[PDB]
Amino acid sequence: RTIVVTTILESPYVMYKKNHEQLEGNERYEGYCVDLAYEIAKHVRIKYKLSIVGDGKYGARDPETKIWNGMVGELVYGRADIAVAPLTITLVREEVIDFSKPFMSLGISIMIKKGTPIESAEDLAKQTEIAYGTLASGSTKEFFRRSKIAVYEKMWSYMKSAEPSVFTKTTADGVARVRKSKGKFAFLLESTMNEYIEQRKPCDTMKVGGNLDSKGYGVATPKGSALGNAVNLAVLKLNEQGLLDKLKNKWWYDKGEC
Amino acid sequence: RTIVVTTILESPYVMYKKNHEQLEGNERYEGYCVDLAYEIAKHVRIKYKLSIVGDGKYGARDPETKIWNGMVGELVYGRADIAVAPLTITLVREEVIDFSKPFMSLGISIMIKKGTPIESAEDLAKQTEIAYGTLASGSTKEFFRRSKIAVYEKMWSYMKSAEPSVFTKTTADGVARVRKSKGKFAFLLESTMNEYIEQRKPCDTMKVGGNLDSKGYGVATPKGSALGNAVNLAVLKLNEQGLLDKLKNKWWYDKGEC
Ligand SMILES: C=C(C)[C@H]1CN[C@H](C(=O)O)[C@H]1CC(=O)O
Ligand SMILES: C=C(C)[C@H]1CN[C@H](C(=O)O)[C@H]1CC(=O)O
Ligand SMILES: [Zn+2]
Ligand SMILES: [Zn+2]
Ligand SMILES: [Zn+2]
Ligand SMILES: [Zn+2]
Repeated sequence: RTIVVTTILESPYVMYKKNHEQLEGNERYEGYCVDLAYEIAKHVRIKYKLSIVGDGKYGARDPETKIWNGMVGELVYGRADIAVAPLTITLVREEVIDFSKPFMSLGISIMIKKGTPIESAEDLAKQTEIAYGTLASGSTKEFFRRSKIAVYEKMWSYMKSAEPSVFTKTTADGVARVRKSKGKFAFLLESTMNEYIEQRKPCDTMKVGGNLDSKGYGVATPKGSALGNAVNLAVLKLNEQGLLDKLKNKWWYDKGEC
Repeated sequence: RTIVVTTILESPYVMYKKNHEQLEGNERYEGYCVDLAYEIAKHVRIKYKLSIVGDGKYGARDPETKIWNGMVGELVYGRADIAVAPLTITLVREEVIDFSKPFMSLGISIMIKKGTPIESAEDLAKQTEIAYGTLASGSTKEFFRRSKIAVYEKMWSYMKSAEPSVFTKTTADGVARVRKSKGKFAFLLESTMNEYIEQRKPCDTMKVGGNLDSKGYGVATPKGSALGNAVNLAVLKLNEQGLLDKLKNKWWYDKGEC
């Protein structure tokens, strides 16, 4: 049986090769998560087909409908066998799918254009001339919506009502907005994407300060999957043999431009 | 039923309260893991008894007998329901028991007596007047035993044959040895204990340089145990509510003496 592995387009995790229309199946993708999926499949000893999540979403549960969407929905409801992506391990998700141990560690962080006079979340919260916001959905925005920490409530209260809306739909847009705002827009995103962008050629962005929390990305399987054990053990093996670190360096630093 | 929670005496995770003989049950211990276990029990609504592992070991498979010892042994042989302790998540353990997502993050690190002329693993490897070693058994030792990185092969090559033995039976042993060797002994231990010792007293040791790798502690349960799922959820919950951060500050830094 060919395992259906669901993923999502996000640099440098999963990307279309330049000639992808002249290629087929797995070959048309490249990235960190493409290499991981391959490694995982090797050690789990399985055939797999990569497939892009139909609705292009990570996974959230509808307030009223209460149905899960995205990659999480595809795992829960029988569309896919495993998800390999920058899917943040969170309580709400783990309640309905299983996550392997983290294959990558991360935290919420601040991206600014070099020269911007802010150096921490407090600096942002005590001012207004510099706008800031998160992705329009995902674990980062949820982190802010739920926080009861003084500076983060305040940042949430501000973000909610700010318009022009501070929320953007993609990482590409948050970044493009940082670069084009002449130091008037920050951008809160996962430290991993921050570090990636840092090495991208205009070299005019930078992470500032420390992370706001400590998370990880995990490989996901439907709860009770006969694959869950093998997948988790493969991730650990790949970690201990240092291959996860080599893939991070390859996609983040060897290919960096700054 | 009452749940047996196996654990081990290791500061500041599990320690005896000064007047422990005048107290009974779980009340006679304090520390980070005692707090963690309390929290996990409240949310995974269960009664529990803290049980200090009989052999005072963490968990390794005897080469000839092939029997698992220590906390891992408790779980494998069905004598404990869950293990809460500075138990490193590793592939060899995960083959036989289950781990939660990491409740703490760590790396292998160096501990010197202040004023010792070394600052990296390399500095250690390229010299001989300063002796160094690891705990007599555990994940750390294994990291060196299996490393294929030249500098670590070399350090391991040396630690194998050095005499007197450079391996210590306990953390306290390694620390007493560092303090009493006047600069001639350096201790390769987990960054977490290193950081605790440095804030402890007298105030004569420090962590130096970066970590040689990156791992975490997990709460463990018997492989395929119904309890596993809810325990892992409790850990994610405590991570998100920020209680793991609080607890770490409580036992490492709020009490700092240096
Ligand atoms: C790219 C997106 C929308 C994802 C990636 N990880 C997070 C998640 O798994 O929710 C989201 C980013 C964020 O929330 O900052
Ligand atoms: C304290 C001891 C012997 C433990 C703690 N975690 C590691 C483990 O779980 O094996 C060991 C330390 C180490 O290996 O440096
Ligand atoms: Zn491989
Ligand atoms: Zn608007
Ligand atoms: Zn609680
Ligand atoms: Zn000897």
